Amino acid sequence: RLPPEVNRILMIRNLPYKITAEEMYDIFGKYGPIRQIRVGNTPETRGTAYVVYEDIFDAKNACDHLSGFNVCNRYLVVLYYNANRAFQKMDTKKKEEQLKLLKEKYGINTDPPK
Amino acid sequence: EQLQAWRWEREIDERNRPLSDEELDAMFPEGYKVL
Repeated sequence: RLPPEVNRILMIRNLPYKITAEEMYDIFGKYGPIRQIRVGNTPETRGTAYVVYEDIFDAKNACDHLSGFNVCNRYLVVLYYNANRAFQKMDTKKKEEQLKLLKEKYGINTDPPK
Repeated sequence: EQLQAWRWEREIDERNRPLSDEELDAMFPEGYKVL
């Protein structure tokens, strides 16, 4: 059924800036119940978002259908979550703490998007 | 692959466990607001 990279959490890039909570839930919720959505709100993060699905199959389905899907006047980039990629802008050293914190406390994978 | 099939089955399942807000917070870098 599903490869090692597939995850419940999706990473979204190239979001329209003026997108409402409603619209997010509308777009992504179509594929199954949503655990939550975080939305980039600082200069370095505007336009990106993380949507968390309650079920990994829903996530897998949404990622298939939405990657490169046009909304407003832009093609969405959607990728599976990855702890390493998500913590890139962390200074090379302080990365390790969180990366290892996660792998230890919550057992979720730390490996780079290979 | 009776052992491969179980194992995959078991992998997909750990990746499908309920998640605490607390679990989730440690998942994300700064600069994001929860909708």
